[PDB]
Amino acid sequence: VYMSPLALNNLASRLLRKISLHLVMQMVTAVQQDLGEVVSVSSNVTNP
Amino acid sequence: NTALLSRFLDATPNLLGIYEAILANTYANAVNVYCDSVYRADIPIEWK
Amino acid sequence: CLMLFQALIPPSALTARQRLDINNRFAYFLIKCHATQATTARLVANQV
Repeated sequence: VYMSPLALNNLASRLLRKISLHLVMQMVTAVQQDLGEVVSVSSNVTNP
Repeated sequence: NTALLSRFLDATPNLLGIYEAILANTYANAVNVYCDSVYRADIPIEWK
Repeated sequence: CLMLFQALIPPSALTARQRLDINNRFAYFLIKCHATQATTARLVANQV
């Protein structure tokens, strides 16, 4: 496979097609509002 | 300034009124489940 | 007012951040208005 750029590309191209991830996440807005306060209540000047 | 502040200090006892309106509901303030007096510092600040 | 207000509320009612600022704003006030030209200078020299 590693003798030909075409061959390698084809194999890689294929190997990746199969990955299928599915993650579970909290509501963004919720986290950004919570962490939001944590920052505001404790920061002395607009925290970057 | 000295005047206004003088009258101010002379009248602070009027604040007694708040103390009353609060103490008036002694039973209501204590005979219940929600009241507490110990500061659990570990409570997440975003919950407040 | 701020000084009075401090008698109607337990520490728990104010941000541990601000509670600290207040102490500082007070120290500023002391050093600025009630400290000797000689007292100030000593503190500054000792990096207090």
